[PDB]
Amino acid sequence: DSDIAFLIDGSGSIIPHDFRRMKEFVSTVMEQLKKSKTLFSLMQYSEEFRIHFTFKEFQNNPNPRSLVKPITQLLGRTHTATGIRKVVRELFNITNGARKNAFKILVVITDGEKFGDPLGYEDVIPEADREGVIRYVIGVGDAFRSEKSRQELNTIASKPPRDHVFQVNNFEALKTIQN
Amino acid sequence: AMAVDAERLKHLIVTPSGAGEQNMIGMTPTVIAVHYLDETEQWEKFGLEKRQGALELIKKGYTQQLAFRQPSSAFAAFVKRAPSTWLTAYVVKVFSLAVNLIAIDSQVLCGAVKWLILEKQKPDGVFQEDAPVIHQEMIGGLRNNNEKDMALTAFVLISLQEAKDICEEQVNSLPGSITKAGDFLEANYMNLQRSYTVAIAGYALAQMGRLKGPLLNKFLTTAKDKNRWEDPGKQLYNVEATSYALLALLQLKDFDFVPPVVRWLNEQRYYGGGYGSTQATFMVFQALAQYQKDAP
Ligand code: NI
Ligand code: NI
Repeated sequence: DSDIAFLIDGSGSIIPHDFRRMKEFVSTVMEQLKKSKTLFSLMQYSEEFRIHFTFKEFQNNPNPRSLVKPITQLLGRTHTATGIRKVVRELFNITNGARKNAFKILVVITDGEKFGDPLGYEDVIPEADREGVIRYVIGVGDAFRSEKSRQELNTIASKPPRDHVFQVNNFEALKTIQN
Repeated sequence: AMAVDAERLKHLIVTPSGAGEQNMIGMTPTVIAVHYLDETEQWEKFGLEKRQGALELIKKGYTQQLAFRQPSSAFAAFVKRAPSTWLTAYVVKVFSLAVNLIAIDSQVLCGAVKWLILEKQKPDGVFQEDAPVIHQEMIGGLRNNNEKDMALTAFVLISLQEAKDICEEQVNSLPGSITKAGDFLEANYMNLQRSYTVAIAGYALAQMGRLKGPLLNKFLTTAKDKNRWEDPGKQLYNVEATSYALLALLQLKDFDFVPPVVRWLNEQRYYGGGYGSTQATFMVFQALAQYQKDAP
């Protein structure tokens, strides 16, 4: 009774090591949470956008490590805002596998540094609220180093931000959100 | 990223000797060696006693190069040979980076800049070479390039900008020449086909803040797999071009494109030195040092 979407950062600011962490973190979340009938969808973003599997395509292929294995990095710039808008309008459409009256969960995995994006956060957030989209943010690299980066993670996440923002390396990231 | 181990840069300490061009070839790696080690601060694991042993070598190359300074403050291989537009612009380029290393006489540096502007700049901004250098292997990817006025103008302009602040007072026609050169590049940037010219002219535009819109898209999309600017042959040219792009990316504060570019450069394992390695040696270490200075 929940639709979970993954919006992962694939920009060049994300080192290949941190991308493996992203690629392994998703596998853990999908394996340690099935736990049916939770549906999963994933889209990698940069300056371009690529849907690796929709809610329909995941319902046909149960194996988590199989759908994420061939995923590579885009290496463009970082368009976080546009990625968020694309998720709520496309991935959460019933034509893609989104079920009616099911919880909409967006898991934004970024380093908290949007760049080159024509869209701002103030253009995609008020739209994500009127659609009722639960937003979790998973910071990577030095997302907690700066102040503009940490406030960006809180900006993407809903309120309160203390229940949504987590570090990627945490293996207790799933056992803390289930309860 | 992590700075390059200074132990693999020992061969860059070269004793300068030769003519107006031969001396700069040996002077180049030494100047850019200590410039990199200054920023990365590796004088402790390398020996501070060796710093003066190389710093004075730069002074030696400088004084020996002054003997080939023509009365018009221009530079040629020989005192009787017609002055080269490229060599003069390269002397300005090397000296500008060494002003904080040794005592560089400002009258020499500014005199060469004034000569390039007054006598070697076409009214449309184009810089023209009327007496090419003998050692054609010291000019990097500028050797046998289809393009053209663009490549040479981009090169000279980069030198002028690196000496803009230090020679703005003496040479007043400097900001005007800079703008004129930038006007020609911006007007013909979209028509560029070779990745080398795209990289070097892109950096010249980026230093002005004139690398925007379609010019930027042209620049970024020219990159093979978003990590290097590659032309078919001559690896040394591709290293030089990618270094110019890195400098352009660092100017744009684009830290989405910087890491894969730097990562590629480090996987080439190039440490300079050898026949026809002057530009690549100077570029790959000016860029990586600028990266170290700018990397969070
Ligand atoms: Ni990024
Ligand atoms: Ni670092």
